Amino acid sequence: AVNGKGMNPDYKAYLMAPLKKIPEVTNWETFENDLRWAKQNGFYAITVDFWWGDMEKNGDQQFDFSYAQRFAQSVKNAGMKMIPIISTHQCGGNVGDDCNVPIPSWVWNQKSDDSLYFKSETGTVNKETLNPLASDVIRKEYGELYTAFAAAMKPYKDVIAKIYLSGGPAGELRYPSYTTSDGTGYPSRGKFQAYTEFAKSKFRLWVLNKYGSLNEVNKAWGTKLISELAILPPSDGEQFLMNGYLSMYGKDYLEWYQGILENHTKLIGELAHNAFDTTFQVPIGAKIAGVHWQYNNPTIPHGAEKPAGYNDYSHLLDAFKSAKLDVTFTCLEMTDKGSYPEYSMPKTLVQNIATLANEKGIVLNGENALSIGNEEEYKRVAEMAFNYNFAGFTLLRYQDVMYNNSLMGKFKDLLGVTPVMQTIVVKNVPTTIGDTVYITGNRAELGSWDTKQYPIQLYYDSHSNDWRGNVVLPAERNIEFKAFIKSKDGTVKSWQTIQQSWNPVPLKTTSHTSSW
Ligand SMILES: OC[C@H]1O[C@H](O[C@H]2[C@H](O)[C@@H](O)[C@@H](O)O[C@@H]2CO)[C@H](O)[C@@H](O)[C@@H]1O
Ligand SMILES: OC[C@H]1O[C@H](O[C@H]2[C@H](O)[C@@H](O)[C@@H](O)O[C@@H]2CO)[C@H](O)[C@@H](O)[C@@H]1O
Ligand SMILES: OC[C@H]1O[C@H](O[C@H]2[C@H](O)[C@@H](O)[C@@H](O)O[C@@H]2CO)[C@H](O)[C@@H](O)[C@@H]1O
Ligand SMILES: OC[C@H]1O[C@H](O[C@H]2[C@H](O)[C@@H](O)[C@@H](O)O[C@@H]2CO)[C@H](O)[C@@H](O)[C@@H]1O
Ligand SMILES: [Ca+2]
Repeated sequence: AVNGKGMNPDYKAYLMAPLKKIPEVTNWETFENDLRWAKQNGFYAITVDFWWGDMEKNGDQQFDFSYAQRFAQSVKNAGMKMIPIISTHQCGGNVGDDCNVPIPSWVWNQKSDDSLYFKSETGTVNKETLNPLASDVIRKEYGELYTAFAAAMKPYKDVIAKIYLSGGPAGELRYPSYTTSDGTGYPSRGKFQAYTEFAKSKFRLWVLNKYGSLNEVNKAWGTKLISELAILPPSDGEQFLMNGYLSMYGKDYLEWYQGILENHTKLIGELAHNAFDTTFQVPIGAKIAGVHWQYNNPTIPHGAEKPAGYNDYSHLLDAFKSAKLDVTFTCLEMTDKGSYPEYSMPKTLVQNIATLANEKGIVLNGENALSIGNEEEYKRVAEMAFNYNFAGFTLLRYQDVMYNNSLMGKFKDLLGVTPVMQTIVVKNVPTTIGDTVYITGNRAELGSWDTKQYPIQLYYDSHSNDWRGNVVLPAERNIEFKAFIKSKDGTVKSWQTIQQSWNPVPLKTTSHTSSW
């Protein structure tokens, strides 16, 4: 893995449940058998959306957790674990959605203004989720939902491995900047989503709070605004993305815009911890979308990310660390293209996010963005997951592998692995002053024969004069590997004589000793 390390010893594979309720897909008996099958193939738990639209449909405080309880009961029967997603967003309208579950219709009547929803540059209204700007409503509604959910699911605390919060559309912390109705669907540029009167007034107040008066604003932005009412979001999103973002005004606008999502992260994180920490004592997470298109567009750099709310990932992740939430990046199975017209750079994006997450010490999880129908994609996922320290991978979605034995078998082999610590020992290595010994092998957990970025470092044992190290390997999988010497300058000086193998790696910790 990166930095001479190996895969994450806590790695676990998860499976996404269908978007619809199980009884709308199959029966509970078959579902339970499917879970036993998933477990046999390396899956630790199943993640599942519990829709706000289902749990508090009739009215405020009129809860119904009967489906969640019945679902948990079957997970318990199958001897599996589950990861509930408290989905306070609408099901339907997003890529892959095969459902129709809007959030409670009554929630929209708690306000007379336009503080609750989103409005784009061109006026498109979006109601897939509550606008994070309305923190007072979010505090009340999510607070009540989380606490009621916690009380009703207490009897199943033993089958809950983690809890996911929904930070926005599709359960991701972002703005609904790419939708069909707004004409911003992939691979188009996104449109900013802060044009409701409430949003305009909030940005205005934020600007005035920062500088104090209009004169100080004009002096900081180098503008000549005639009055406070002239302080507004970008009138032309495209021109803003072309060069307006480089100005002092642009930096402030994007700081505020992304700032709303950061404050939202801290709010829901606090509500969730206060509601679940004592009862469940399990990790809590949130998701960030992989907006990979228009990444390297020369005319509008990061033209899809900025409108989605992603301007500074480092600053964004600091909000997660502060709120004590683990992060999940929802797009790992893709490769870079970076050509007109998509200017898509998914892999580079994943690498950047993973690097930042590891530096900050934030637990990182991943998912595939679209259904995988080919083994080649599993390999891509494996390379990223096992070389960038991911603690977990969630496969979208249920049916893809449950009804395809060959695919399920390939997932078991490549991703449904149980990590086990093993000791690798290499003797008679002709190292000289300044050399370091590494190992690399055929599988992704071994760096896939890469000697540049992914090799695993070994340590010299001055007492027995050999090189050794405790490395995390995939139990019960066949591996081939070789040790090699790396000079002080970084060049590969020589390789181990014979290629080593472990067929397969044992499930119990032991050691593999070989000679140069
Ligand atoms: O709030 C001030 C001003 O902001 C916007 O104009 C920006 C523009 O969006 C940027 O791309 C760049 O050109 O700087 C401008 C301000 O100097 C709004 O379009 C405008 O209505 C508003 O007054
Ligand atoms: O927020 C939903 C979803 O959006 C993006 O998925 C893209 C996908 O990568 C493209 O290949 C194409 O299908 O358009 C989709 C958007 O509608 C993000 O990549 C993903 O992380 C996110 O879950
Ligand atoms: O069941 C989880 C989640 O799935 C869908 O959103 C996905 C999207 O399809 C993929 O790109 C994935 O990688 O990221 C998103 C979140 O995991 C549904 O649209 C969403 O409502 C649902 O919660
Ligand atoms: O390119 C991947 C390749 O890596 C290893 O081959 C080494 C070989 O072991 C060395 O003796 C020397 O020839 O450099 C090669 C790298 O090009 C693996 O042994 C091999 O199986 C694998 O395909
Ligand atoms: Ca309520």
